[PDB]
Amino acid sequence: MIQRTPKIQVYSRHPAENGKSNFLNCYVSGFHPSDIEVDLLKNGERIEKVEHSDLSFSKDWSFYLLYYTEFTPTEKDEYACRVNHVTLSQPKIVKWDRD
Amino acid sequence: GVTQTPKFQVLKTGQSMTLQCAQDMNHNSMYWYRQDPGMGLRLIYYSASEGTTDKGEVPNGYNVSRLNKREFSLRLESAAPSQTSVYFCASSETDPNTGELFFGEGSRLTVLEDLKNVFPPEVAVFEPSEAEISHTQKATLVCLATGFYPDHVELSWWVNGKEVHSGVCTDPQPLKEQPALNDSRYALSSRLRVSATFWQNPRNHFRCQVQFYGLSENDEWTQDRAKPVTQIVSAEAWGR
Amino acid sequence: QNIDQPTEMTATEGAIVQINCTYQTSGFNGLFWYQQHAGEAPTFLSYNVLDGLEEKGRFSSFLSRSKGYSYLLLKELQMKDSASYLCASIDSNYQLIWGAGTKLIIKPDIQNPDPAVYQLRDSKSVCLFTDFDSQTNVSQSKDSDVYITDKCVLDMRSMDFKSNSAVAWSCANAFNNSIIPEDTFFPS
Amino acid sequence: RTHSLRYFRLGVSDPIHGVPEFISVGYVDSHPITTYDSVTRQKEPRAPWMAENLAPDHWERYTQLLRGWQQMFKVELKRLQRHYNHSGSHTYQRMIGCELLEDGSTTGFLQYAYDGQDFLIFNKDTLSWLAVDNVAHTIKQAWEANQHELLYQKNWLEEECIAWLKRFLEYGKDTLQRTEPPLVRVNRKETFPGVTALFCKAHGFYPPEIYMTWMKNGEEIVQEIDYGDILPSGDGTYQAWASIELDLYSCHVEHSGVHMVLQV
Repeated sequence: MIQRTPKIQVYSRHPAENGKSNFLNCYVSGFHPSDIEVDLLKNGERIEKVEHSDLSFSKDWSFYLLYYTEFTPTEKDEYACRVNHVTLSQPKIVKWDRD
Repeated sequence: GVTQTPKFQVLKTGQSMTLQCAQDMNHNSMYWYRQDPGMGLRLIYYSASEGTTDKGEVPNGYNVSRLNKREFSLRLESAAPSQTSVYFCASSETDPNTGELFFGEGSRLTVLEDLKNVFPPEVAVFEPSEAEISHTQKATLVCLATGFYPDHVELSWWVNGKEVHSGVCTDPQPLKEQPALNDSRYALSSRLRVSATFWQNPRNHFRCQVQFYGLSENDEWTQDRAKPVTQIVSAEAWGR
Repeated sequence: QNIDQPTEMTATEGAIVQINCTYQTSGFNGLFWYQQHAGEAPTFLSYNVLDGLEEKGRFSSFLSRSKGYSYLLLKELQMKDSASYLCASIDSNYQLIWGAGTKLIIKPDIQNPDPAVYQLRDSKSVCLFTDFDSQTNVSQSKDSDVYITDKCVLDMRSMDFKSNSAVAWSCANAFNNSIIPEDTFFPS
Repeated sequence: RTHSLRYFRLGVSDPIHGVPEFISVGYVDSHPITTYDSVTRQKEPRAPWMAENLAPDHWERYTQLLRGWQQMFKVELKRLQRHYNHSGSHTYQRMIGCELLEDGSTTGFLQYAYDGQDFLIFNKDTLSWLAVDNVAHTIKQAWEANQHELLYQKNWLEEECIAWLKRFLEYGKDTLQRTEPPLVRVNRKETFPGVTALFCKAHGFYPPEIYMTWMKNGEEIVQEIDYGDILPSGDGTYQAWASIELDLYSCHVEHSGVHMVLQV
């Protein structure tokens, strides 16, 4: 049984500018099987107001999802996306590279 | 394949009825249709697979149960005269079906306001005309089953205790005795043609048998005349 | 939409019959032909979804998608072919729509007609109009207390003999509402 | 413009962590239009323009079908697991659909996957199934014996699917047939000493299809180009990028019949 680990991409809706209101996105794709757990973090702490797309299907048989939240980027704030999947021994925290 | 019960039933308005249907073909999909003159089969209810059922085109007054993979019952909780019809159960491997739809034998249901209009047939055999025998060297016996209600009869000919099919013609449908009346009684005819040599043998015995489907043991009867139960009414004739 | 097929069709024994069916203008997932003898369950004949003619013994089913029609072709007709033929089609939502059915009547080829009206007496009266040719039609009498049955075809399989017959009951006046052969025998 | 209609089915044996045993989703291009799962046991629209044009009575027939299809999937996956001598949780997948291309021509496809790998691929031109292994070969023989089902699928792929696609394109025209041009920029930066990185970044575009390339003196680059995925921005628009390491460079962007050049 071949299992495919998720591709995790953390980016903002618009080009990031310190002090300007934006949306932080976490796009999780190319995973198989479908059971997955995603959380968006602000300084290691899980964000409550997080919206997401329903589980989606790709032509290559894998799945994708988009998790997003409204945020105002600042120099002092660290953002990440924590993903859990069967292919992972521990949850994978993927930090936002700040655009 | 598809086993459907009962073939015949007379109900009084308000009575409950369950139509049974079973298939041993491991089919997923089951259906209940009704057939009425002048129109195409109409779906009452269907079951796409075990664990699901849904309304068809004509669900009002009926309900269903997909009891298991094999069985699909049709219930009439309070029978109404409009429910008088021919009911067919059917099954297909899956839904949508592109293959054979397998039908049950059919259930003929009659719903009446009063069972007082139910009558068994009067049966009579008309011996062949001497002019026919002399002119064609053939002899035609005519059987008449008259005064029955509802139109649920099966006519058969028996020669010397054995059922015959060769040389027989039975009317496919009975004719209404009072055409203008909604509750008219019915009449049916059949002919059996034998050679004159066969008719002229005095040892030959001919019998017309009419099977009638009417009331059952559980039906309450209060009239002076005999209870018009499911019965066999015959008439016999001997040769020459 | 609608599934349209003729109510009734009449053809002669041994000849060819084509039963047409025009279907729904919206959505198509296939067309079926079913056979149904009087008092019997419908039985499957064919399923067509693409264009062409599918042949299965004496029966062929044609489908034209562009023209929106199908036909059931019956060759070398037999008396056993007397039945109703039901057309049904699957729509865009996979729902089966049934046509009202086409009743097929087969006229037997009567080799030696001998039309006659006989009077039959009970074994405990009735008039028999028999041995007439298949072109002869039997009308229903206007008289309320006179009962007349439609033409019935009998087969004496041991003698390869077929005959048409009608029964009347309430003699020379019994079949007066129907056009009967001029050569009809009226015994005394 | 090219458009597609797709229906997927996903089956899971022995699911854990709230995962449904069965999911079915329909799409028009990138957009979900319909959803069904083994929890809801109901087919529902997933786009406002589907709900607005199809009466709740339309989904009634699809609910029944999907319940039947959910049951067949459960049975088929149990059979597949037996053939492979497999225990535990395994997945079964189906994809059916069609594309209406720009030139007016069409495509249709029907495929199955066991554990996310190709299993059976339908060939509507020869009316046959292409099998990856001997277990698939066994299924292929059982399915190929049913001539009626095969002709029905070819018809559905070529005719019905296209008629549905065209109908859904009309319902969702304000979404599906719109064009939002890209906002493109070129950023230049010195990375490792001596190494200059040029990034061509596009955002705010719809449809997601975009062609982004780097050219050197009007001709194509024989050096390594890095490509960013076309990503959803979360507002119905997309973003993408392309980078090169500068050793006269220009970024060429094509989107919906509009060509755009950004020289460095």
